[PDB]
Amino acid sequence: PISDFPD
Amino acid sequence: GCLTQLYENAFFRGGDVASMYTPNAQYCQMRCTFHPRCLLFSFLPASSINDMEKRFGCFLKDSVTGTLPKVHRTGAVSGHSLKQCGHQISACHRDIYKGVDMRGVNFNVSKVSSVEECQKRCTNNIRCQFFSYATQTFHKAEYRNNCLLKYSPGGTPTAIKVLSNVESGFSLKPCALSEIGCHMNIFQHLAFSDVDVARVLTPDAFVCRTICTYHPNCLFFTFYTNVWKIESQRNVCLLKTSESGTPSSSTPQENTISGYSLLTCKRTLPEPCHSKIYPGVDFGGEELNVTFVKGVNVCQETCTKMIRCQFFTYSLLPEDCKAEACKCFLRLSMDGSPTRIAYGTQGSSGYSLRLCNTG
Ligand SMILES: *[C@H]1O[C@H](CO)[C@@H](O)[C@H](O)[C@H]1NC(C)=O
Repeated sequence: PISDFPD
Repeated sequence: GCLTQLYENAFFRGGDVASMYTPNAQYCQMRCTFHPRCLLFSFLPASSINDMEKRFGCFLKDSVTGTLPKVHRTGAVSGHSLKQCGHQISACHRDIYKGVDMRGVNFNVSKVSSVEECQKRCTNNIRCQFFSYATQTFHKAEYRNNCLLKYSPGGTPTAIKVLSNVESGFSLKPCALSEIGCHMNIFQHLAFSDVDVARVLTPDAFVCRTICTYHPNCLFFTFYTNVWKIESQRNVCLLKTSESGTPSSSTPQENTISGYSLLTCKRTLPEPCHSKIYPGVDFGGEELNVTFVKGVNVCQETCTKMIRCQFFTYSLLPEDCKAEACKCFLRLSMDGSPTRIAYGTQGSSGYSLRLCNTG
């Protein structure tokens, strides 16, 4: 749902 | 007594009771302090170890001897719990950690102007235990200024990643800075439902409330009294939470007592110890030590000095007494609470004051 900050 | 010394380039080995991720060694030490069995901890900063999923590793430990073998490891940090350290015992952790993403269950996203405004949103949301903020410089544009409010099992991050332009921190609720209300209500003959996160035995509801206050997953509780209709459920303290952070129902129920965590409270925060002596009661648990002493108060003093002692029973049974002294049973369990609370006995029970941080 609420995704994490990428990379 | 109080051992604040840290040990550079040291990793304690064995004795493991719990592990988790923490942003630094001071947070790991705090979790050691509040873990009922932790005496020693070892922490691994990102710089200290190659294995990815061991970085930020916080390893809580115990030893019947209060000591453990240790190995040299560059950058690792080891130390003691702050049990028996009085006013140095605190749940408050203010540090913003720059370049770090503390991961958990994301239940809230919004756009905010700064990390301190993200910290404020977390502190004033009852379910938020920690947060992450992506700055205006963050590499992916859609995420810039995102403030994520998070929780997790045990209130520690399920992962911590080194990540440029993300800033993380914990709720300042345990620093008495929340604008969430403090609710002193004790509800007679009233039960909550929702989600049970832990179960312990307590002699009364006030001990149950204090345990809920300092348990990372507990927002409210229901205590089943010693006259509750189902014998095997007597003195059961049910620590609870819900999806919204507020109870979604309530049920009138005889001989049940409910209330809230007091961690939002300022003037009226209970300290993380239970001082009352309970006459006529036995506290079941593992025997740590039996000593002969004159009166329940010295027995409590003896438990408090024996750092691994969690609680005690001072017996007046004739078989447990001799010329001017009776035996003081020093005990401990897995969770810091009695394994059985038995009434109608010739014994007075209480707790260690190792964690009292007032008076
Ligand atoms: C996320 O959802 C809540 C629901 O009340 C909403 O108020 C807000 O946008 C976020 N949480 C906070 C901190 O209020």
